Amino acid sequence: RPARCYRYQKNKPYPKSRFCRGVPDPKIRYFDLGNRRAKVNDFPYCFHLLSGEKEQVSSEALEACRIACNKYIAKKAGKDSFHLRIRVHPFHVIRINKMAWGKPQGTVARVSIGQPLLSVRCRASAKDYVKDALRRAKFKIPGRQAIVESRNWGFTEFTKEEYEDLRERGELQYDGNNAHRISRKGPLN
Amino acid sequence: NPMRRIRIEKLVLNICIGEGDALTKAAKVLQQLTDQEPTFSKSRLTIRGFGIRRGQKISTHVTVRGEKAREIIERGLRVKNFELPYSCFSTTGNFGFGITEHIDLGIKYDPSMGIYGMDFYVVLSRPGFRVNKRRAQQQHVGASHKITPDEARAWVEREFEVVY
Amino acid sequence: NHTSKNQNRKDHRNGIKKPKKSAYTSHKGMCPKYLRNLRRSRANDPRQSLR
Amino acid sequence: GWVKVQKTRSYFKRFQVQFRRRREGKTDYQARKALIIQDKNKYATPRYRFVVRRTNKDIICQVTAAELTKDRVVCAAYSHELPRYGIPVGLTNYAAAYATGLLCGRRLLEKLSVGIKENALAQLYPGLDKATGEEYHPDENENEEVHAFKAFLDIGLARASTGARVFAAMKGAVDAGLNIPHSMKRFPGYSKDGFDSSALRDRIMGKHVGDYMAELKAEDEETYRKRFSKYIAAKVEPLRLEAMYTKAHAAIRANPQAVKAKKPVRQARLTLKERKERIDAKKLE
Amino acid sequence: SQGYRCKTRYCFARKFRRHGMANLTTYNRVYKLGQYVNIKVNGAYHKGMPHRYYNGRTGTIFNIGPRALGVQIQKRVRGRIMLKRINVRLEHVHPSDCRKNHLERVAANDAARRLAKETGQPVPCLKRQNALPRAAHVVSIASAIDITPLKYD
RNA sequence: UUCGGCCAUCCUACGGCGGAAACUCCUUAACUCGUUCCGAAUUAGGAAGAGAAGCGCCGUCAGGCCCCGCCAGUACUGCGAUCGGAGACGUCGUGGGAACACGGGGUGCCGAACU
RNA sequence: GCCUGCCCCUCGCCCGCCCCCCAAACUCCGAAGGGCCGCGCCGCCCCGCCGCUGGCCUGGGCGGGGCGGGCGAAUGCGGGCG
RNA sequence: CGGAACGGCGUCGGCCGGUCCCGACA
RNA sequence: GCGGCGCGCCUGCUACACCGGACCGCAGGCGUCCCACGGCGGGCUCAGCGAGGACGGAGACCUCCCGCGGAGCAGAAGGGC
Repeated sequence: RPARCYRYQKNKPYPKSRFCRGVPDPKIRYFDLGNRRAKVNDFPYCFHLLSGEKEQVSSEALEACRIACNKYIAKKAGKDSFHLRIRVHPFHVIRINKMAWGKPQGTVARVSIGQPLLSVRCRASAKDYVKDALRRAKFKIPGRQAIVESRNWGFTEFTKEEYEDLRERGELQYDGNNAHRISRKGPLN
Repeated sequence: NPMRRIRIEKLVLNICIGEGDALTKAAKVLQQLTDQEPTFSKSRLTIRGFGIRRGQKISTHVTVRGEKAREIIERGLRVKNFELPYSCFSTTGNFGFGITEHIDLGIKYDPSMGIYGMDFYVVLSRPGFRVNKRRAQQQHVGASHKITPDEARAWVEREFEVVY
Repeated sequence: NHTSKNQNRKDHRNGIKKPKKSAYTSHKGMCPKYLRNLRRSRANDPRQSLR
Repeated sequence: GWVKVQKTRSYFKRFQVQFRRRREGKTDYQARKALIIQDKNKYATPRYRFVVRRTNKDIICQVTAAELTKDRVVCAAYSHELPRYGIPVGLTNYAAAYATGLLCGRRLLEKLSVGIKENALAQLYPGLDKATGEEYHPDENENEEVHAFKAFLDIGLARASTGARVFAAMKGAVDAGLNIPHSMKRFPGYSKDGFDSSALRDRIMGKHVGDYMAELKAEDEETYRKRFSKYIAAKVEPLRLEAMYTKAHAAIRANPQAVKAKKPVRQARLTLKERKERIDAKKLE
Repeated sequence: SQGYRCKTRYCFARKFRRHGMANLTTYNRVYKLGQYVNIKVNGAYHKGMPHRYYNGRTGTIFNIGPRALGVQIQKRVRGRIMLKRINVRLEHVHPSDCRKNHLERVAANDAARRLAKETGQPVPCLKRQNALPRAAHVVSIASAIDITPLKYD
């Protein structure tokens, strides 16, 4: 059945629960891709694919968009130079009245306008190729999606300038692939 | 402080037989050793492997307190050769050992009875341990007052000269 | 199978009528003991319309 | 090894503290509600509870009206005050409890009477003068016009058992004319269809301790000196305990009115700046 | 289905950390006939429970009875307001304020008239006023701050 | 201290500090009563000990809980629009206005009786 | 590394701290919006009645005087009942 | 000229960076 | 027509925060069971972690600890304790 049909919101969030027994598994199963175990300082530049429309992206689109992005930046640089995060998860079940209540078939992620849909954490070498891979993803997803570069360091919430001052003092605490402040609360010991 | 001196609150001997003739005859052995009538404990579940059906009395126990506790604990510890593992001390301060047979206590074996082990558990207390037992103003015992596993080994080595 | 369109219009055409004044001071559902005493007190006072 | 923390931030966030006096362990709110409950048609007229509380060294009987934000104690008699009346020792025993209760009944009826100071009150309900335990119910034997002051026993977390000291005080205020509802089944001397009025008066007079004191002296004088040290020092002879309490019962009746007979350092709590420095001292390490 | 406690999951449910028995003021509050009471159901107490409709409904006491109060509530059915007389146990009834502003105002209204009899002859207007226009003021614009719409991010 | 009111600014965890009185722990089973067994509880009878606890205080970059900010005129939304847009969405009036985070600061108080 | 070993190296495993995203049948919170009710005949002093209430001389109801008063948001507008 | 994702070196208007009298090898 | 049965009733939802609101709209029940599984008073603490105890192991049973109820309350669900 076409995404020219289930694109719009016509059913209230329908999760996979005791109310949705025997649900079809999503086509997208891998949401963290690339070097997921890479450290925060390794990848300073971050990029995003946003949504220009509030719609429902299917798991087929989210998965086709994922194969497209990875293959390109990994053939252009390496599978060790970027971290690709699918920032939308297909948690809404879509119904079809097979031949009046529809049987459970397919899963749609109800994206919002102005919502991250795909993020890349990249090193200096792949800054040139990331906006290209995200462009390839745009064709796979429905709507007027729109690329952007985040003026923040990494997947962290610190701005590139903000990261420098905290890192220089040591206030910035290294927390795996992300980073948080040292905290002035809790037992001193 | 004389109010920080450890003592034996109680000794609970369990004979988990798992047969009714056997269960009752183990009640007699507990009865002779402690002089107080034991109570029976019922099965909480049915397990076919252990040959147990729910609602059936599976074990007998007597809570022996006082000098009678000290006497039975000493007789039992002697069966162990006054040797008690270092692990058997609990984080709460209590410790326990298990004996096999009853003749090793010294209760004569009679063909009228059977042969059965006792699981001796000893609970240690300090004056002031009734604050978490009183109906009125039940309050938890302060952490300092509470007996520590190491400070319990210290008390038991001094008392029955047991070695870990 | 069901509609409430025009029900409210009909209700307020000459409506939202107050519930009289008799109902407010009625003795239905009052305690029998209070009522018996109220009858005894008014009956034995000079206010009572006894023969 | 690595275990879950049962007391997480969540446990604390969802925890509902019990009522302070339940958390303290001092009050049961099931009993309290039922004692305090009056029919709404009785309005604000006070319902009075005869609260009897027993400490390690004292028995306090208190008559307590319940108000909206407070409890008003109309009259209280403490067993600490009974050597004024000639009981110099055993101030928590069964006989003391009966007399502390007798003090409560006489004191309350007299405080109410000094309000009439004229026709009928504490005199209309004189109370049993001798202390035979003989099923006295002052509430409905006679009454009419003025009625016996009514209070309901609040035993508290005390266990109501045959021979409990809580009942002793109740028989005591019932013997000073306070009407307290009873059945004479939890007071010594009751079996099936009969009540022996001697066994109740034996405990109310001290016979149980007298027999023990004499038996301890004869069997083992060493224990008698250790167990009954204060009684021996106060020169209380066992076969004279009944008269001592009998004259205390008379004395409490004659003069119920009660005579009206420091600060720890509490180191001052630090102001915020002092703590703001104390952390800095710990921080500088 | 429309049983007595249908659609009551969130209204007859205790408040987050207000579960359990109730303050004993509920059973020691003295109510008088003609008093305004607010009906707020308690989930823990089941005997004497008003229907969901009654929750949030103010009413007057018509009967003070043993154990329960009788409350007259004006329920609108269709084009008619009907007086409904419900007997509620003490757990679900709360002394209503409702007339707390009036009872205070009527008293303070007496105060100016008492002061007229005493010193302070002029009487203040005791009619309530609805705001009225702001009136004339002089404002110092010396520390004026020039605010400006700004660029988009 | 006993009884309460409202029921965490009162709870939880650990660390101190304190008791003349009070409270407690405590100390005994002749009696009473009491323990699926056990004076553990509980009932009774005490006074030889004790602050070790409970309790009263004080802590603790404590957790929680409370309060004021900020978040943020944000998110949402009542009313009007021959407003935009192909739509699903969004503006423009003209009125309402959260929340999580985050920052600071707090950590029970009352009313009777008695001492 | 070794007859083998827990002598161990890594994973699954538990436990903590983070993080991406959620819920019509989840809620610590919580709007807009709506609902119910109030917005006048107040005090003060006595006096009467009651098989009702109660330790009382207490209440509580219903009356009856007298006394210090007084009509207490806006805007519109005569309302009720067969 | 109902209309979409996407194209336009059609034409006007913007936003943000790079070089250019160190002429945008002579 | 077949097929069902939102033909009488009940719970959470859709349902739009008073009330009210629909569909052969969504996930389920009911037609019974019980002289105790009822009333009432007492006493008690629950499921469990964590540590500890002859046979005993993953699960037999006996102890302490902290246990906001994470158990139970006949049978649906949601409240309640």
